[PDB]
Amino acid sequence: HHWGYGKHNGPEHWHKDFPIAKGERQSPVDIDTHTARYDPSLKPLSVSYDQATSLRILNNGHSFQVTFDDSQDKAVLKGGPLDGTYRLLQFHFHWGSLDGQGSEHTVDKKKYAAELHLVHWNTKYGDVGKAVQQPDGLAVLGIFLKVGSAKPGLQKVVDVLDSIKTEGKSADFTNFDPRGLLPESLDYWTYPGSLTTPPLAECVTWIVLKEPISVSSEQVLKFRKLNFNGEGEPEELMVDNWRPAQPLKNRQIKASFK
Ligand SMILES: C[C@]12CC[C@@H]3c4ccc(OS(N)(=O)=O)cc4CC[C@H]3[C@@H]1CCC2=O
Ligand SMILES: [Zn+2]
Repeated sequence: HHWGYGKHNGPEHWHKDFPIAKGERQSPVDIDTHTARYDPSLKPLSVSYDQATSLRILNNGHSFQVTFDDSQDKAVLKGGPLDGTYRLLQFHFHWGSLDGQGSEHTVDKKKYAAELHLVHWNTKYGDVGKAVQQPDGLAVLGIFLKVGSAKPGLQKVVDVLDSIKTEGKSADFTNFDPRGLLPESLDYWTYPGSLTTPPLAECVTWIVLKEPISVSSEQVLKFRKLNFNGEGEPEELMVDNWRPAQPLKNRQIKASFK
């Protein structure tokens, strides 16, 4: 019906409404670290978030997202494999019912407990709707989460999740600094791919950081208290909101690092 992550509407069903689900550059993928080629021509990523303006936090029935003002070049991604400048629109996460699954990308088949996606769009296309119709329209920065020590910079997010438990709910979420979610290293893998939820548009340059961040069990347990459902519907925990790895097909994953 309306798509989701369950047995009857999950990733294996998505191709019926979105036939590009079986396309040539679908995401996520398994990153086979020994086959990825070091590309010495790849530039360091430029992550310029000093002037980021967060606006809202929202439960959309498939994840939660923190939205940013993308009406000016305040929080931008450039360099790396990218041509031009990409504005930060939002970040969100994918996570599991248990710590051994939850990431969308895998690394030598290893699944992480969660994956953070910072979604940016190419300013040459003017708006994100236009950008999703272009093969170089979006750049998504992907960061793996493992469970161990807490991530202090994530705690402001975790603490408001009680206020957006169900689909439709949102809250003010100003002055959040996404730099507190980044690992030390910007070493990355990159490949051409797609959105990982409907409409699965093949518009994304994926930039996946090698270094995970650590979050605590308590932090990830708060993700797992969210609900896919609307407030007055049967409670169905928002867990396992990840798409599995898709066929690599005629693509090469490049590494920024040796
Ligand atoms: C809202 C949206 C549909 C959903 C699109 C989407 C879907 C999944 C998504 O997640 S992921 N995992 O691919 O980063 C990011 C976005 C950003 C652009 C979003 C689109 C911009 C215009 C539009 O109609
Ligand atoms: Zn995502």
